[PDB]
Amino acid sequence: RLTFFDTESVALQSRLRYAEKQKLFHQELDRELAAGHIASLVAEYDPVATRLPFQPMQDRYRV
Amino acid sequence: PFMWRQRAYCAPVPSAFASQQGVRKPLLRSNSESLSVFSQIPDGLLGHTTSVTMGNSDIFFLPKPSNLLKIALPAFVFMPNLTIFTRAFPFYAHTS
Amino acid sequence: NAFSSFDACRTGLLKQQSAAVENSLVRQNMADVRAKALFERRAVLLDLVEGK
Amino acid sequence: AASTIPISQWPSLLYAPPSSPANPAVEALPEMQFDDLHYPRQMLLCRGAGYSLEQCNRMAQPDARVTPENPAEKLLKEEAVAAIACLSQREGGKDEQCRYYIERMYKLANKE
Repeated sequence: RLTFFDTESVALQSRLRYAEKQKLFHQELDRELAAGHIASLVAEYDPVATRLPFQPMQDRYRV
Repeated sequence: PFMWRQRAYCAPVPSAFASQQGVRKPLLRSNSESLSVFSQIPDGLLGHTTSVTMGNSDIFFLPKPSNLLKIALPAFVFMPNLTIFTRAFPFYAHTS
Repeated sequence: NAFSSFDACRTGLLKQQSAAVENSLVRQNMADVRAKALFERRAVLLDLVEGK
Repeated sequence: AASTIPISQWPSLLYAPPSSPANPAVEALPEMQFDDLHYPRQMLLCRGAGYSLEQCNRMAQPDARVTPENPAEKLLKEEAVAAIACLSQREGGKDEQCRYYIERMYKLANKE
């Protein structure tokens, strides 16, 4: 049967590769959206608050 | 990508804000992955589950004692006789 | 025609960042100086306080 | 007769509202606009060009990307001016004193 009477295996392999591409696309997209959500916090981020009173600001915190 | 504090479904999971954890698992994940089935779970045995088949269980056996009976019984007609008046069948089938 | 608007918005954002840093530094320093003065005022008032 | 509109139907209610004696232009409801970012964007662009606050405030102009003007104000000009004259004379058209002009305007605008 498998040697002479099957196309379902090939069709399913093709469909599963398609599914893999779809899965990874959706994954990357969701990751991108979450990264943009986190990027929306860079405006709220204030690197001056890391300064200690009567001390200079550090370039480590992206002046 | 427009209303971040109002769209929580498209936002990262609370494990992403925590800044602490061969190949590692990814650090950033969204809640929108909840709308996909095979995001986290694997696709193993995806196309082989509709192939596990099970047969029916009906037995077509019934003893037919006619010695108990001495009368005929009615019987349905299942289809119209096309071997007779074949040419006229569309023309008389609607009558009675 | 597009690069002009892009560069303009870009430099605007940079100026915003610079101004924000400067203003935050100034505000922080003013607040810290005020707090220090309040601390010394508290110190002198605790030197003047009376009771047991 | 007037049945409740559930919350899922409100987006359709905003752009296809029910009938009133004073309806809006449903065909123009997607064209109503008023930018709250107009002047901030203008200021940002000018400060990036290199101007000072006074120069930016002198160069500032109000948004042209707003809701379009009613064409009736340009097409029915004389009729509207006459109606307003009648209203100013007859106390807002009390007891049907500007019905002449209002009916002429209505016919001109509606055409059966």
